[PDB]
Amino acid sequence: MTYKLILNGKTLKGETTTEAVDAATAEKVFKQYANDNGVDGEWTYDDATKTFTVTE
Repeated sequence: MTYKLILNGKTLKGETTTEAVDAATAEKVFKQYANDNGVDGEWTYDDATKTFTVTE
């Protein structure tokens, strides 16, 4: 299934998508991806829209 991530960094703003067998895998992929971009904040997930949102 396709999961979408919205990035609301103070200076980093963007969005991206990825394929994952379930949301549990999305947490590891987006979390590592966000870490590689130096993004840390509160993580929220919407099962209805399968969209992960992180706010710094």
